[PDB]
Amino acid sequence: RLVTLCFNRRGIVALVFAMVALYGWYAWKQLPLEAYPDIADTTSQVVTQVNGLAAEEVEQQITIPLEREIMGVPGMHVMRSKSTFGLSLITVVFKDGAEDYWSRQRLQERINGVSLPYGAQPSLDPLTSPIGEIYRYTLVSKTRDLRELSELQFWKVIPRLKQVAGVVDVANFGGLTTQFMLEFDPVMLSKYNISLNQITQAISENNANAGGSILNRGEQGLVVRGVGLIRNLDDLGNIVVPVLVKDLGRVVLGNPQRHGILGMDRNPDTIQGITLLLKNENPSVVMEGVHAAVRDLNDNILPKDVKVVPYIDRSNLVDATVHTVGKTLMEGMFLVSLVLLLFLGSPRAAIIVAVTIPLSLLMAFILMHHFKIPANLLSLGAIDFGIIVDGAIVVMENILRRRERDIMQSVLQVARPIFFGMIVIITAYLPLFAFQRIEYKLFSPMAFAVGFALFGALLVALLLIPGLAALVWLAPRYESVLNRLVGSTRTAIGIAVATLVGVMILGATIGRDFLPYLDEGSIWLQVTLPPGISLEKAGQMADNLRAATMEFPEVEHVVTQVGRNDEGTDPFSPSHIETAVTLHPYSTWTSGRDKQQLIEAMATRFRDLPGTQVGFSQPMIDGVLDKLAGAHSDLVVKVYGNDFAETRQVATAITRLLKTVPGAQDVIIDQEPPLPQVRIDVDRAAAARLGINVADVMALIQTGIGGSPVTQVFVEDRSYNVVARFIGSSRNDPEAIGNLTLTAANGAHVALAQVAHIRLAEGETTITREMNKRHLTVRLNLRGRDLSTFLEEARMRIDKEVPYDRTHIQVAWGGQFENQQRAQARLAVILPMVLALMFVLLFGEFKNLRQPALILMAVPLATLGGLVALHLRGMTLNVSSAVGFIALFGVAVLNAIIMIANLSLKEAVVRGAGERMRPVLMTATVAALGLIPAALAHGLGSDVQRPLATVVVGGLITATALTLVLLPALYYLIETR
Amino acid sequence: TQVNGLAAEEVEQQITIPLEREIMGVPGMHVMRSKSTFGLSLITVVFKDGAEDYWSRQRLQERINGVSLPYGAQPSLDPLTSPIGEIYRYTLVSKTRDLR
Amino acid sequence: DVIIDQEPPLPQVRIDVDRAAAARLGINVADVMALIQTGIGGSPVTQVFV
Amino acid sequence: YLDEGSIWLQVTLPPGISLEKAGQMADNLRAATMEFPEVEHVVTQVGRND
Amino acid sequence: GQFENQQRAQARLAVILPMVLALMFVLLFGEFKNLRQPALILMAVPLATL
Ligand SMILES: [Zn+2]
Ligand SMILES: [Zn+2]
Repeated sequence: RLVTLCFNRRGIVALVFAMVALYGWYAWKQLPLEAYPDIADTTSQVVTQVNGLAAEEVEQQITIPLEREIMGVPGMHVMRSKSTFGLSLITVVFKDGAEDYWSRQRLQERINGVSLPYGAQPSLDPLTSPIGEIYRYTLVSKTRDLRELSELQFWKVIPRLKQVAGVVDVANFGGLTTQFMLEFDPVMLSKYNISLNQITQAISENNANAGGSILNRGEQGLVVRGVGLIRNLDDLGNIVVPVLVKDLGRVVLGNPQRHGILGMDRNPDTIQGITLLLKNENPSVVMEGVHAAVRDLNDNILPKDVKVVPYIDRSNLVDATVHTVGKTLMEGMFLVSLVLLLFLGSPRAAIIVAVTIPLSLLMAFILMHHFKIPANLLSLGAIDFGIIVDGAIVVMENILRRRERDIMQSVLQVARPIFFGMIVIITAYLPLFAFQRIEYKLFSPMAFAVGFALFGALLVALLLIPGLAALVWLAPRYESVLNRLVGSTRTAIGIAVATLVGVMILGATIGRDFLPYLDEGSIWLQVTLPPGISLEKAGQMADNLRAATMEFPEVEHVVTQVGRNDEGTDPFSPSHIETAVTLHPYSTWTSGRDKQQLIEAMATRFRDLPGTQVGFSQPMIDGVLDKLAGAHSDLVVKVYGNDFAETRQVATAITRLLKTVPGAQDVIIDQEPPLPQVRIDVDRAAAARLGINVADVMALIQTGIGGSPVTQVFVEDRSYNVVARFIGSSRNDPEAIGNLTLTAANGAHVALAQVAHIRLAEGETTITREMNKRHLTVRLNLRGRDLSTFLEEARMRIDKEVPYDRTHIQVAWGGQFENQQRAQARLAVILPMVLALMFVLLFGEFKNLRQPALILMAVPLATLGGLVALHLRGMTLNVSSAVGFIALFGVAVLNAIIMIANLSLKEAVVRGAGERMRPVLMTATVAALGLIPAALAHGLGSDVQRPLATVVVGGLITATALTLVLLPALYYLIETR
Repeated sequence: TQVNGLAAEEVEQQITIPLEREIMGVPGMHVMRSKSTFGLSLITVVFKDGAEDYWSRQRLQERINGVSLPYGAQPSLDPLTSPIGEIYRYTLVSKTRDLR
Repeated sequence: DVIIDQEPPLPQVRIDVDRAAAARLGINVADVMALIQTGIGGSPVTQVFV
Repeated sequence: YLDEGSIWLQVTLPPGISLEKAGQMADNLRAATMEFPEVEHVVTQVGRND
Repeated sequence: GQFENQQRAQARLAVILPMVLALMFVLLFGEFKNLRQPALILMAVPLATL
């Protein structure tokens, strides 16, 4: 048909595929690439930051009435709220299909128009993915101290980076926020007869400038203005309170309560920042921009001694992924070309078949460009060109073997079975298109790239290729085993059935997981400290931990983040550390251990550390795990109910129980035990007898101890706060606070201990609520075992060996298990449906109804090697492995089609099978040896497609081993009976 | 942001600059300029090509609100329109009335 | 047509509150500011709805 | 080009001038422009809009 | 200024300008199958330019 008009097009079609190749190049160049695809489903958080409030106060008086509004939001999937000291954090994760800015507008519509009595203004966190951390930088200097570095961060580095297109915000960590401060003794306020209310209502009475509009003199108008704005620390001392504010206790620089403390190698205190890309923006480009920005800072904007340098960069992961995938695919192409050169005699011809490889890819890139399909280098890691090139094989086998005039005839003869074989392959990838969410967002471009390559393969195998112009002992041995296939149908069905039961036994018992760990270039650490710890002590424990990590030759820079960032994104207390461990290049390691083994070594090492429990993650996967269900972990056990102590008890029981089960590895109770509080309970009776308003006491507490800013000072473009605070030991303890004074209606200083009863009681550190219900969480990561097997052995012992209930407290599970199960169900729904469609496709070509049955039931022959590989290699059955089975089944049923199409009763079978031996063995060989180099372990971005490749290769070995023996025997057993 | 009587330097200092600080990270922004002067601060933002209108204005709106606002000034986005979009220019004319 | 765009700086009467003298006579800077705010240029005390 | 049916003018005056004086400047600009037989209307906007 | 558009467009066409004349070359080569001839007919472009 087209192969007729093709020959005289020899010049034209060449230019066609050439310019098309160029358009494919431009397609790739304009095709945004992703090393680590965005895993996390659409979600957003509302951050209400209340200055001084305790955890309980935040939860009850802020978080809950916010929950009442947020609860009925459109597209709501799960709504959780963590309320910690000075912070109310509401994480809302939405359903599948809700876009970002939409749901953002919805939450924004909910959280506005609320009350929030403390002046708390709820706000949505930056719009970014949990994988959004790209440039993590620390600005360093060998002279300048922390405060100067902090100023440089705030007023130089932050805005400059924030200008970068693609960057939503840059989160600030550590450092010192500078404020103008007044340090004075209450004995002095009792000395000069001044109330604590008066001094603050004074210092903040006047800070301002005033426009006086326009004053007319002659024909020239003059703007009337005036300046009362305090420009410095000295201007503060002169506020009237002839007693000066400076004659009153000293006026100096200071900082508010530190929300977080950061450290790096041998550096207990420093400052860093975290660049957040905006949502769906391609990381590498935004990284080019931020690279330009950073170098613009270091070379130009920042002082000579201060230089911003990153401890974490996404472009590095990108480059490592690029190198690994590049080397892999290059090796694949080389092996295909090599084996092609080995089977096919003529080298030039082998090249003619070889040019099918780059062209069909360039065919696909044009489509992926116009369909806006991104290129995930990890999923595109498995292609192997043992599918795409098969179409070029069967014709080349057809032509050449037919020769040793008009080639279009035999090309036409082989045109029908290969085209339907092509459709069979592309329809076999239907279940990949079927599944949704994470696994889709991961594997999607592979299925499209292959399918579009299949269409591009036919374009090469027809409009180009035909228009281009030890086996000796393998032959009779094959005739010998086909000769053994005569009759013996009982022993033959013995073999077939034994193989079926084989994959049954081997398949039924095996590990069932979700994803193969998706290695990154670092390690994230979740550390929990003792309850009620000061920032200083937390920083010291962080120092010791960080120093214990640096002991390892594999680590490079250990960054420890104590508490939470100044932005309010993380609901972390001072009792919590997040440690970023950046490993050296894997080749530089002088210790033999693999990353997992290093993980175990670090774990066992940290077990010898005082007051520290360390869970293990990687930064991005940690983010998406956090967004997934309850916490940062592979799995969680949630204990519901409104009683904190009760849920605490049961959660301790389950916490201790999970440590018994082999699968579970890192087990923590999550929310820290309650911390010591000094509780001031105002007695209104005594307040009535002494004539004291509660507002006075509350103000004394907030401004006296806390130092909530009284006014705001403006200096140049910069601004700071101004705070009047009791000095040092003024409050060291309950007794001192009791002896503090405030005014009265009768004009006499009264100690608050005469009115407000001061006691000591512990209270919850962080209150977590899932869907308007209070609960606690047991965080657990599992390592060294299977997920499904672990929930098999555990999850029973929880419902058996753990006594609970009476009043409320019901348990529950969460983490990646629910995700894996959803994917499993979604796969098993579309799985039988595609079997039926491929059953009609097989019924279309042969139209005997026997061949569809036989060929479609040739699949378990392929399943064998898929299972023996995953068992022998020690791998696990998962999404990637499942995909492996998909592709494997595709090439298996294709090879069955090709074999049977060409298939003296049993002699017809022997000769018929013999004729088709070469292209079957060849296509099998190239398809296996295609994904063989992708089974090479070492690399970054290396393991996604590794199990895919394993299943494909092993499965293909056994599929081909069986199909050249069992298949024609079964054929002979049916068609002759 | 229109605040009457306030001088130029104070308009830049206490109004324009913080508003700019909260605006800057705005999604898909091309160039932001600001002119600060007696009576008001005008912050103009042009967006990278291919940006929807109500989208952009929703972003700007999502930024400017919830800020300092010393003098009671209330930042508000100018009417959605185009430089070529003033289609009618009229005058009120009467012999028998006055400007009030 | 070539100009400097933004015009040269205008004359202004600058009222700078002296902190020391404000301490000596006991005056809040707020009093003075609001004096040149409400008193001189003027600020609306309230709104009348007819 | 791409001319419309009109001519627009960007005018800068002495710095910090009174709005009344600038009003008079506008008046002289209009009066001087109207001397052209080709112009039907000359509209001056001094200051800004509301 | 306005040149921001100019330098954007001047390069813009310059990217796709040879691209279409290379595509036109493909077409002309398609029907005639000659090499010299579509080159000669492609030489008609500067003739009109004058
Ligand atoms: Zn985080
Ligand atoms: Zn910010």
